[PDB]
Amino acid sequence: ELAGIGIATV
Amino acid sequence: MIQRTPKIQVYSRHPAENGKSNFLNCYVSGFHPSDIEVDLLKNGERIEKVEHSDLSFSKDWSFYLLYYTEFTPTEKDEYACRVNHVTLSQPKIVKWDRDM
Amino acid sequence: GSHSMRYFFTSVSRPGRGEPRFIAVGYVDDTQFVRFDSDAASQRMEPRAPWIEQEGPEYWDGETRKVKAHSQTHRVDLGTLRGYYNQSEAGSHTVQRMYGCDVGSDWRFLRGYHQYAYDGKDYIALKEDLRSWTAADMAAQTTKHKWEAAHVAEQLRAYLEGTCVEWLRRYLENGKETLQRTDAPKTHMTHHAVSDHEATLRCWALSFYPAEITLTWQRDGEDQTQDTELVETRPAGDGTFQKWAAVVVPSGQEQRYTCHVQHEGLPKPLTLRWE
Repeated sequence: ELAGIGIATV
Repeated sequence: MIQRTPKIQVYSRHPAENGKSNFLNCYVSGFHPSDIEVDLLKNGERIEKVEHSDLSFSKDWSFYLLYYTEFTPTEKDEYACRVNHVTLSQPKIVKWDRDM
Repeated sequence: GSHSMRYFFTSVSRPGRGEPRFIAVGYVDDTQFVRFDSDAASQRMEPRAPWIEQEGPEYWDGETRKVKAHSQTHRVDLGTLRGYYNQSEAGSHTVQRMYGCDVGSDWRFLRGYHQYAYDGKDYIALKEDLRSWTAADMAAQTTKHKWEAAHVAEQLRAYLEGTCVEWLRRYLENGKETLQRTDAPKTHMTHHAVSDHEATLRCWALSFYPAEITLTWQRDGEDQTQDTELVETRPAGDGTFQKWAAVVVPSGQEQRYTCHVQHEGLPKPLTLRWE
């Protein structure tokens, strides 16, 4: 599964 | 900008046997940026319905792609792969060599 | 032995020629199982492995959701990074993200990873502790600052230590015939004259899985790594891999040379000889 949290803009 | 030159490999999926169906592959790896043009050629003519893998990349961030088509080899038919990329001053054509 | 799950994301800006291109792919070890392409018709995460096709609608809907959210954040990033590096609007630029987890032969967690590149160079990367960042230049320090204040490392640790490992276990089980296999290489050496006094010796490994392999030439026991041409491991297209290594040697000396092959599916490392 892909991450649902923690993928943030730079 | 970083630029990395594609490494081009043309080869069959299984050991080639004249008259027996097979797959012709052109693998391009180690390249950057991603914009690239790859054609499989039969006697210098572009083969339509070549399929390709989805853009992925290595630990070093360089990209790779597999182009492929089903084919049956013969004694006279010459196969190649033609690649263009910003790092090449003209398209590079790699001939399929069945006796490597 | 060991397994991994890794997701790969590429966004490419294309000023005047549309919104950025976004491609995502998921792998278990060397087996692709999902893709998303922003330019395809479906606008859906799609199966690329037979064994993933079992997953139900909640799955595909969820994974389409999240993948598009990844895409829209990378689209923002392209604009941001232009600002950080004072670059022009006219140039095409590339953002890359990869994250995932490795488990050992007992399917226990070894480590997690989450790394990001801008224009083909490291940008920022989560350290092995899963609590701190390695920022590879001054702009990336700005990102580090914002991600520290936003507690992003803690969110990723939770996914990487838990969810990632749980689903990787699920997939390994569901795809077990494809994924929990070893296909040992089929090996041989070819010999061709290049002239009157030199021959090319090429050591082949074929039909193997997984892709990790070592091919090496020795002359009288000594590694020839400086004079060896080693091609990149390449897909056959059927789930297996191929590789070769070649040296050009003086005619009459073939018997000094041996090829050595190392792969997980070999009961022992192999030595091929010209005698």
